[PDB]
Amino acid sequence: ALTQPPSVSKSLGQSVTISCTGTSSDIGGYNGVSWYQQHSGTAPRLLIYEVSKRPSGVSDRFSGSKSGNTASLTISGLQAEDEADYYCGSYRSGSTWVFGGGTRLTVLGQPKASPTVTLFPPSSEELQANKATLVCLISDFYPGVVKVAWKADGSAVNAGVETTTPSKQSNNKYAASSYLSLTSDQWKSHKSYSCQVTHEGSTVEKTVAPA
Amino acid sequence: QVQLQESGPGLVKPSETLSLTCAVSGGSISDDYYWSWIRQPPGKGLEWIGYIYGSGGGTNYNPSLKNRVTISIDTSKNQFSLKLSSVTAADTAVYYCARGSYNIVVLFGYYFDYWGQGVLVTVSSASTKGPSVFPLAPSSRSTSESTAALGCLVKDYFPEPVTVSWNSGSLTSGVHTFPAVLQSSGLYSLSSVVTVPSSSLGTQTYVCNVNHKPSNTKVDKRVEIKT
Ligand SMILES: [Cl-]
Repeated sequence: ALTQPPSVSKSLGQSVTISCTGTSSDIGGYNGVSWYQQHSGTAPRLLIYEVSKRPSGVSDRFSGSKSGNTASLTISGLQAEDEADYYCGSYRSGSTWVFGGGTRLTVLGQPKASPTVTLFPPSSEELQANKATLVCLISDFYPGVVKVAWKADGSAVNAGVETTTPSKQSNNKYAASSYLSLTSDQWKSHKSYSCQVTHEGSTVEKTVAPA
Repeated sequence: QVQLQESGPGLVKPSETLSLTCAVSGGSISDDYYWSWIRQPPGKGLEWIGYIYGSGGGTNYNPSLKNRVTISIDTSKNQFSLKLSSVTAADTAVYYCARGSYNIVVLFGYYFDYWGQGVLVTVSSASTKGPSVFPLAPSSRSTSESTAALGCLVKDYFPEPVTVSWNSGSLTSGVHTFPAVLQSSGLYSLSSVVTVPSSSLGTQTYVCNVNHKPSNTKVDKRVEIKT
């Protein structure tokens, strides 16, 4: 299709240029390339149209150009907010449309942040259904990588765990959650369960008990 | 102002037909636009599906799908729609509608200035399941002085998505709804928590409003101290 690098990485405050290589039937056939920003879980947003034009409300940090059959998006003064997938697209001769494959932008240099860990025990009502779910909510950390270890009376629990891939919060730090699915009998047969979250060499351990 | 609003089932059985609609407000579907559909399979890029032209109704589709695609306009209702027949798991994707705007096509082509919110359509033979909602009783230890965290667990639903609000949308500050986890069972679970003043506990009621449109289910779960 239109060819973009799978990823680019730059540090805070730097500029980055993303290329988009097409053909003389699209990028080189028209002054018609457009660029889109897409944050995870939301619709693409138009940044640039007709190669270099910006809609009102789009920051002047975004600019576009082309040379021959290759278009380029440049982003100056990189901020954490700019992390996203970027897509070029163009009309193509014969009344069709083509997108580039997308480029994921990573912005480095952001401050480290330790996770907040919130651990809830099972509810009375879930227990009546002979089930017990322990809910370990992990928030406000950077970079977006954590390791979770569950314990029952201090011994490692491996079965019944599901942990999500971290996702960015509105404040550009990350959140994740881990669930331990047990039977009610399992829950009641231990003195305590623990969710231990390790990040950048430090660990936060929270414990709950049947009480 | 121009808004594109998508609707349609988020669960389609294999070999059946996917149908979505895009309701336009702030402008006429009859105007000179390329009313377009675009999709995004999980972890893949945007893919053009096709368009219908507002002033005449002419269509053109992606040849990879031209066999299976129909795009239509309903002038009353001010809408356009997508039908994709004989679907397979390859058709699982977020589907977007968008407005293609142009000046002189042969010189500048056109571009997508307004977009629908996107609808996830899952192609699966698995059946719809509504969630079970459980309270997560207040816990003070991990929050600021004079506050506590409370929440609700939304367990075992399919397909995505679930949305959560608190006290009918009247409580918004301090709310954090986490992305869903996928279980080996094929069912999803998520949690939503809110941080509230410890002072308010016992007097102020806290209810999480859980909406699972795919099962036409809503649960309003009151969250209180454990007894
Ligand atoms: Cl906690």
